[PDB]
Amino acid sequence: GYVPAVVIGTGYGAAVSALRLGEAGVQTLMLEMGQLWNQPGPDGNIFCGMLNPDKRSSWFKNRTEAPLGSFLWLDVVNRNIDPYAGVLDRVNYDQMSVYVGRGVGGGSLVNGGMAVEPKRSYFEEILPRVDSSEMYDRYFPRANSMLRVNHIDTKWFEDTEWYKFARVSREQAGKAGLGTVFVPNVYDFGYMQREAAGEVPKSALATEVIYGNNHGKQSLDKTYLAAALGTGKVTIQTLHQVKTIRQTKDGGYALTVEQKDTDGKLLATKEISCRYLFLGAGSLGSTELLVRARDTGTLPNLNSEVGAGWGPNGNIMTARANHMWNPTGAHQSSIPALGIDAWDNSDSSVFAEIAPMPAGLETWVSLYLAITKNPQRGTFVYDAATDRAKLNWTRDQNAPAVNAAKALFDRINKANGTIYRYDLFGTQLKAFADDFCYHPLGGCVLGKATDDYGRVAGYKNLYVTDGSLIPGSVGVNPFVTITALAERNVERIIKQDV
Ligand SMILES: Cc1cc2nc3c(=O)[nH]c(=O)nc-3n(C[C@H](O)[C@H](O)[C@H](O)COP(=O)(O)OP(=O)(O)OC[C@H]3O[C@@H](n4cnc5c(N)ncnc54)[C@H](O)[C@@H]3O)c2cc1C
Repeated sequence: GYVPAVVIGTGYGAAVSALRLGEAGVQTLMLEMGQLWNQPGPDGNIFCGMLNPDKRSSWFKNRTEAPLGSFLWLDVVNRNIDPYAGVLDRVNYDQMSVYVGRGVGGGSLVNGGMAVEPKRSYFEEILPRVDSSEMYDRYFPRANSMLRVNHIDTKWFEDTEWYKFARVSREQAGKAGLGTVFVPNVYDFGYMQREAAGEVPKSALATEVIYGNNHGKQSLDKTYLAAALGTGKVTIQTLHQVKTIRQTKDGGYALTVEQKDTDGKLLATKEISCRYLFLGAGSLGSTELLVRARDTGTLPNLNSEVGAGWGPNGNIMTARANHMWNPTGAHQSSIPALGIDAWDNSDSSVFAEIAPMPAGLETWVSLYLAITKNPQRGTFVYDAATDRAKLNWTRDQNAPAVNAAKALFDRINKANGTIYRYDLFGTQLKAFADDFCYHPLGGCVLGKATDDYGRVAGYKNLYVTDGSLIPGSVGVNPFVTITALAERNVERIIKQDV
């Protein structure tokens, strides 16, 4: 049937969009391919933890996997599973694996909560057509407030055993002249204090994060989505995957949608039409829908920039072996609190998250997720034989990112007399993981594939709202930028078009 506005997905862009449409009085349907995560599972919990993965962990796989960095300790808990509509999807392309959330809330379900604004000078470099003053004065602060961003208590941080691993890295970086910064989060740090005291059920302190948090983490279902549902104007349909998009003869849109059950069985194929169509299926999901629509002839007026400009936010993982006298602790919070900020907009920039190790025993390992400035981009191309978008990206395109990361961590190794670990990421002796992405960005870049407010070129009433808009890099963990850009864009769209 017909609904005035449809939003595809329930991630950050989509959640912003639906809230503001509902507040404006526009009846809005959200379609989400994954589940609503609100039913206790066989252990009485909604989500599985990292030490007890089960079918809830994974989107349609037949075996659980250890989180990157932790194979040596966590492979022992892996098991065969039934393919199921689980929360974390590892999407494998030829030379890149991308990790995305699937469910009501999208990646907010599975992310580490780190809520960081990009440096203004870099924002200006990457999106020169956007007025940066309005972003920093108005839309970033709106995003932070709505997301429920909060700050750790620094006294507690200094004292607690749960953050020893971060203190050890801050000291080691300090020896090399590098500074650290506290990073705000959407996990409730007050709640975390109470976990540590044994006062409330543990989540961050019970090795939960990448398959969801049973407590503590203010994912989008608690914030934007709850507010959107509260307008009375927004409905969410789950286990509904949009496959195709076409323009009806009179300028509306019609979608073909598959309804599945949690075992992946096709129940129904539906057609939904609308006046206003907002894509929030993420960098991979929105880009695939649009490249399919262009190359199969259902949206023939899309431009040649659709599919282009993809980058993995310079994501590289590395690890250092500590001296025996510098243990990182058997108890490590799952929510990072500190980063190393060596980002000066030069080619050697790095912002590195100090990541926890989920092993629950002393490993002496310090793990980092580095964000680098690497100009290489990939392209999504449509494969008509398999009806999938394929990412044209090769491992050598990450060389600049590896070199930048290596230069930084070599400085820290030299100052402290430590070495890398080479055995954390599988078979090869490899100190730098260069074939994964947690922060996919691009494919439908703002100002190139769309206008400067995400209106897709060639079409009216067709909008993209999500990480596909960002040109491959933001220099920090990206969800606050996505959220703020969506706030900026939807405000304009609703005032001018709706
Ligand atoms: C392990 C991990 C850790 C991370 N940590 C951080 C962090 O601490 N801070 C940070 O800033 N970022 C982090 N990220 C990245 C962050 O989660 C993403 O950048 C963000 O979620 C992107 O938002 P989005 O709105 O573009 O899309 P997504 O959040 O990816 O949401 C898209 C949604 O659309 C649905 N969908 C897709 N295709 C279709 C379709 N055809 N039909 C219907 N529904 C569809 C999806 O199932 C999903 O729910 C992390 C990501 C991962 C995986």
